[PDB]
Amino acid sequence: ALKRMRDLENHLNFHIHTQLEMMRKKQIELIQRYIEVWSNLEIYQSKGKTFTTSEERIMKKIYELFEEINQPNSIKSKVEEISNQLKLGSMEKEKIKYEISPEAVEPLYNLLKNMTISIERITNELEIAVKDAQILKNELYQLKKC
Amino acid sequence: QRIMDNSQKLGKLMDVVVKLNSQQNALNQCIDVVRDQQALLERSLNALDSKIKSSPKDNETTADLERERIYSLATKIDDDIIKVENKLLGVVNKINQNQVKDDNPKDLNQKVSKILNDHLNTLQWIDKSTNILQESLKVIESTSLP
Amino acid sequence: LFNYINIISDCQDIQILSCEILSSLVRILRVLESNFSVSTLFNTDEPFILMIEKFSKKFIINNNEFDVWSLQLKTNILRLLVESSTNQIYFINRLLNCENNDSGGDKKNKSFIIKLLLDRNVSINDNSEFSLALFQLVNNLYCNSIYYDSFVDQLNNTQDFWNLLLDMQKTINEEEEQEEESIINEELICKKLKITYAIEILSLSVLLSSDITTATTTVGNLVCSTLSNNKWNEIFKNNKSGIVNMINNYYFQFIDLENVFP
Amino acid sequence: MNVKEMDFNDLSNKSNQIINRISSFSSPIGLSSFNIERNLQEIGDTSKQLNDLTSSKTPFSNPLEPNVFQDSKINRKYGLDPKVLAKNLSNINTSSFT
Amino acid sequence: MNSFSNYDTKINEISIGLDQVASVMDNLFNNFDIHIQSFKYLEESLAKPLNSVNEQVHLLSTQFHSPFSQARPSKEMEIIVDSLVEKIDRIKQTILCVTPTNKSQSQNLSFQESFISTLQSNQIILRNLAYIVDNLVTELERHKKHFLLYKKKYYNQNYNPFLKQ
Repeated sequence: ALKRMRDLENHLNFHIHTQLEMMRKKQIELIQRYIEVWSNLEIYQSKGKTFTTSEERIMKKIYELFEEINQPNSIKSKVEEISNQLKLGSMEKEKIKYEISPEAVEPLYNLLKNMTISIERITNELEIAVKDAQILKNELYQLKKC
Repeated sequence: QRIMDNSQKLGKLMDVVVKLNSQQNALNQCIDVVRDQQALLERSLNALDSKIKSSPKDNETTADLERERIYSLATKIDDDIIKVENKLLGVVNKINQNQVKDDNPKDLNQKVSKILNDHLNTLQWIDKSTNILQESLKVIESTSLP
Repeated sequence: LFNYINIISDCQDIQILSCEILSSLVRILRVLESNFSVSTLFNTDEPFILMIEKFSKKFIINNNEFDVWSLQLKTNILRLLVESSTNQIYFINRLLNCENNDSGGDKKNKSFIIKLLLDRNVSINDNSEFSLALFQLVNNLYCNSIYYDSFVDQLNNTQDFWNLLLDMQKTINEEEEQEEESIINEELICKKLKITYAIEILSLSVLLSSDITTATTTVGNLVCSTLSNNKWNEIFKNNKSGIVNMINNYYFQFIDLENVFP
Repeated sequence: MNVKEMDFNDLSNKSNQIINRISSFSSPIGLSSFNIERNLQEIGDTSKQLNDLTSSKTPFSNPLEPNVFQDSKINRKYGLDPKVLAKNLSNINTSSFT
Repeated sequence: MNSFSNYDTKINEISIGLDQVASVMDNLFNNFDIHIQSFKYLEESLAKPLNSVNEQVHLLSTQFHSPFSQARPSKEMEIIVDSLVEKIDRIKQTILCVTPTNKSQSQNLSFQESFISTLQSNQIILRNLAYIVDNLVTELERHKKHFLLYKKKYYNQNYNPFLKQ
């Protein structure tokens, strides 16, 4: 029994996880191409026409969100600083190490353990609360539509 | 008695091995459904693309040139976002390795620091999820009923 | 200034002046490290950091461009490195590609200061500045804790660094029968400085040679076989008085000032 | 005695399983489900920032209004007995470390 | 009588074996269901693009010129640009969680005092968030009951969408 559970533990932790990351990547490969085909759709359905004030208001927003990514002080630039701070060891701070007294190990174990058991409950209830709230928000939106 | 106690314990665990076989069949069906939804979105994108890329380029206008220029800028934004996400994930996954470099499954400093970091990132998620719940409350409360 | 150093293959005064401007900026910053954070000033900018990576990949790898550069450019690039190797640890970490976070091509990179000690197209007499500044840069990196084992293992395993020391020990003993009167003083000070840094370095490499307490079955094979059991034994078995000569000549004859200055 | 061996393996296994569940309800795509391993000063700084922030999201009543029924609900619900918590904390002083 | 043997070692060893089979089994449900939720989010994430691409594939198959021309840009292009904003602000909020903060006031404390202050602060945050969650869940539990009473009054709907799995 102990062996068969370790056989299935290794199936979840390696085989199923390798299928999950491959499906996560194919989701990105389909989302980038959902945008490819919808930009190409909107050009095709707008072709041979003037703009609208809403096409201007959204084309301005497409330019605003291009520049914040591409300017000298951009999101790209600031990720490239951190890429280089990390390469340099600007974030590998020195690892001081201690004897925690054998008098304090039982107090510390039970303090951290009571925090884990409290966090466990708060996460169990808040996970449900966000689900019940979005279910109520979905139901109310269709009730405001009949 | 102690052999009969351990025998009932093994039996009641084997009755729950039948439930682990249930979770494996549920997990298998999620892996079937996500695969064949991805292979269906793929197939409908190819069935939309093929309609756009069979129209004439005859009578494009100056508005259609600026429009093809800006709706392709939106496609460039998603691909540049994904380059930044992969590079910043390539920073986080190194910072995590850098703190874990001293891996010693007999230390206490490594384990106490990780249990407190797992607590910290969980408490940051609990705050973020209370904000998402409270802002969802406002949108329930402003969704007045007839 | 690094564009002017990398691109201007031609008006070499501009490459020299750029190294001197950088050296004076480094000198000003080192007097103001109570206020200016020099690491952040070299963290932000990947155009600049790809320029240090262009300059390092040019200088570290390509000896064929190095012997197109004049000794005056080579010396003032070494002066910039001697200045920044005092306090500006992060700038040097980049300029050497000392950064880490089977395929072994990487071991070519961190070897370049050990090329500069051993690439005998260049001499260690024929200019005092270049050769003194190289021994100062090597001394600074050997005295700095963050570079220590990562530089000192590469020096210890390089048999020809120990051959350089066993050649400069001839330069002393083969000059000391041949030159009387005029000029000598400033090169004699530069020779005594090169020797002083080499003896500090020797003291530290001899300290580290033994504290790997676990390696009981392998150290006694390595130390007996990389160095030939001829070469190191022949010094101390021919010159059986060798430490008594080292004390009475190479220490005390250098110290006895009332002979050296009247 | 029997010791119930106070293993920080099983405590780390369960702090990490809470995160591995959280990162299945955060999006499994993009910068949504990552976590950062911080060192102990950064854990203290981020803890202070989250303490100073969350204390201004709790409408704590005037300290002369310590609502005994909410106190009795919340600390039983989540397990936050201050008499157990403060007793465990009071054995963790500076002379508990070398 | 003098050929009797003890066996309590073996009966302890089997108990401890069955305690390890239980611990591995509890972890096996957590690892099963973490994967099941991770694949549910991929099914739910596909469902929107899957629908909207499939409607434009159909409109462009009846050859139907809608006389009310679809408004320009289309509402899924509005949503695509806001989907770029939400990724952009996820990157901003990641940068601000990875950049090393300028030297905190905690450089005026020892490792020992800052560790005790971290245990105190985590215990205070845990109390603060426990109150915020207990309040927000109590009030979500008002709104859910108003909604069920509204559906039960005007629509006679005794169905409840908050029935758990």
